[PDB]
Amino acid sequence: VDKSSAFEYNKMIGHGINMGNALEAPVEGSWGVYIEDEYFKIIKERGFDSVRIPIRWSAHISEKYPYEIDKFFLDRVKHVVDVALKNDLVVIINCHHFEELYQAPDKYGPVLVEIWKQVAQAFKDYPDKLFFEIFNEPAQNLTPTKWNELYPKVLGEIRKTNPSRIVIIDVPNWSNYSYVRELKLVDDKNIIVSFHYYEPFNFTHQGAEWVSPTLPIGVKWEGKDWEVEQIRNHFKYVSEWAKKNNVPIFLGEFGAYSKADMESRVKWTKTVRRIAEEFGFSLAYWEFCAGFGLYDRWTKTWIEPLTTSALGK
Repeated sequence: VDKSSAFEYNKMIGHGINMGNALEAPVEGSWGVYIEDEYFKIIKERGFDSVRIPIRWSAHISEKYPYEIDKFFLDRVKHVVDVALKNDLVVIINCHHFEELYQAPDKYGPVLVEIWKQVAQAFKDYPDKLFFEIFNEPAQNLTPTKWNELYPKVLGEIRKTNPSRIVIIDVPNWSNYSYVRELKLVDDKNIIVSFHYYEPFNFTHQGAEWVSPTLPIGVKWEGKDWEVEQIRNHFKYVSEWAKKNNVPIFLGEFGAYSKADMESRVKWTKTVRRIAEEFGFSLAYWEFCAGFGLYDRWTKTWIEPLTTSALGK
């Protein structure tokens, strides 16, 4: 009962949640979310295994080479990781919302490499329950090809100081399930591949004003046979690819915006969770609070049964 290490670490992700709209804002708090230490105790008590923390490193570095991360910001992230590990959560820290990387990856890929050299150096001695995640949702001009070229350079710098730490590699083109086949792997035994799931997009993003054109509301999701089979077909495609490529899969984000009717949200979330479990995917719901949120910060209570849909208990 030799077992693959990466697959075992992926199981440690288990059922997780994203602590979003916070450190990936230009300044934490400017989108209305600020991470309280108590949040991690709350998350763990509810029964989540892990937390995924979006971080806009690129908003907190020197303007010139080698792009030193601002001390105050690195200290903040270290504090937040410390508290989550203190509450016995597995923690995934990423880089997120690097707008210039999406537009000019030839110019800004090297900046990502330098960010990661620093973050890896800073976290090198942290327990193995901290995982790194090179970049959220490659897309736009960071095409599958450019990403396949870039992420191994970043991984190389990470591996200098963190030879075995789990590093999560995102599927390109916004991490949409269907682009899994465009991802080229490397010979590294401590990687996990991640995709994000928001289909039907006109359901999960109805009424979201940041989408162009804003999509009509009133779109239902009813748990009919055909609706469930659409999701199963999608996740089967990822599962067959992952088995062929000998790599574990983390469904790093999934969720339906609050402008969707609640019963639909509850049914969709539960179905996605069950189908991810059926294929052996770990998973993180998007997100703790804000527009897709499970936790009502005002009442200091979980929204139910939506939370149970995401977590399964």
